[PDB]
Amino acid sequence: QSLEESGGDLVQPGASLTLTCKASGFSFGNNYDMCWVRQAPGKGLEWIGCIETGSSDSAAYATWAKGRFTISKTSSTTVTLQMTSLTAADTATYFCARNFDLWGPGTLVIVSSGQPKAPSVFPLAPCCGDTPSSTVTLGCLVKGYLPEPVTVTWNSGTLTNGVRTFPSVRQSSGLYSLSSVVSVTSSSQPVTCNVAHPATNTKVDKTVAPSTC
Amino acid sequence: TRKSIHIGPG
Amino acid sequence: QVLTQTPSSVSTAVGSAVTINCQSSQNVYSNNNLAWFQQKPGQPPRLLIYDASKLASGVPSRFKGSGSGTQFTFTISDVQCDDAATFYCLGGYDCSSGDCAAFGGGTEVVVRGDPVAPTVLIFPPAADQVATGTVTIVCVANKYFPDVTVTWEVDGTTQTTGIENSKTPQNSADCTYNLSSTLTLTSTQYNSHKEYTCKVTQGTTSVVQSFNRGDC
Ligand SMILES: [Ca+2]
Ligand SMILES: [Ca+2]
Ligand SMILES: [Ca+2]
Repeated sequence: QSLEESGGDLVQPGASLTLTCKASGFSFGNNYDMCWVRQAPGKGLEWIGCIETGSSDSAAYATWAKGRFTISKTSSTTVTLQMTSLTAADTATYFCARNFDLWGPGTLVIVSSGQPKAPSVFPLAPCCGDTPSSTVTLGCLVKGYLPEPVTVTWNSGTLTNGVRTFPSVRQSSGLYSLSSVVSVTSSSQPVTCNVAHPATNTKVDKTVAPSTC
Repeated sequence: TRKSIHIGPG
Repeated sequence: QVLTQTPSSVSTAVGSAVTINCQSSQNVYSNNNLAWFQQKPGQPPRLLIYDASKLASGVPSRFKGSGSGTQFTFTISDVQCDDAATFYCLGGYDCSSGDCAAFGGGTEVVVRGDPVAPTVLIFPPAADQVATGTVTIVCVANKYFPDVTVTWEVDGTTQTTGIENSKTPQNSADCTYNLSSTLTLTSTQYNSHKEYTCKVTQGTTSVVQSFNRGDC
């Protein structure tokens, strides 16, 4: 039994947007309190509202949300959150939950008039002259993107251990940057980082080789 | 009628 | 309904016990509709305690809640590196006299484990970078505790601008951090200097990594 939210997107101020919470391994024909909770980047959890899927079928909202957002049960396995008149104050990750016990991984909403920009990807490798042996740490710098997020994998997700992907930072240009590095038994794998940026529909691969000489 | 929010097992 | 959570942050040792408080502007529903959550970065909240003091199924018994009415506390016994997270209280209220629910503002819990000195890596800009007009040099400090400070030097001169730092969450096994520090310059600036140095300092001991521009 699990939940998944979808519909997160970049939208302009004033827009409307509908998110969906999909149930798996159970159905809304039984009695639950299905609720939406949001979290602005770096901030705390905030309750939005709930719908009961049993008798009474009561919808209730936080005072701030009441009249601007709706929550409704749209099938035996889907609940929606409809949002209107969005502003920057509504930028957040949106979670749905069953009795505040089962939670989805969340879906990201960004409200901004900024135009998307795809990342540049550059390889990271020790200087030509760095001595042996045994291990080597390689990486990719992902630079100048907007808005968040990007996702980074290595060898299409088959390289998993020894990977550190740092949290992004919003640079002085206004654009985001992060790095991902991976430790690999030296002079072996040519490794490839796969960088995806959903807002621009782009995915870039960059193969990094240890520095020989 | 709804009294509150429900938290945890039902 | 306002649920005031204190403290906003606390640092505590592995093996200690640690306590968080939540105070409500009005009684919660039935005097006990109150729950506690743990949240790690990038993850959804996880229910730990509900009905003020009942343990959610599968949650370790070193987690304990108590209280009633408007005053509640939450205590972790035998704190572990795995506990390092942000914790939240949530109140459920009488829907007929106000809003049905309110979250407290959260408590960030930092856990102090055994000290570990960092190893350090410096990465010169890929050749493709200089063409763009700006150049970003990357320094990484691996697997360390407690916190470090980073100093950038260009031909001996300490840099005071163009620097950004990003730190990972604490390792669930040993409490360690990792850090990336980046120095950003124009290509013109980069091309007019030789030695690029990243110095990572923990207490009075530093690890220093450098390269020369024309050597890479
Ligand atoms: Ca709230
Ligand atoms: Ca309402
Ligand atoms: Ca405080």
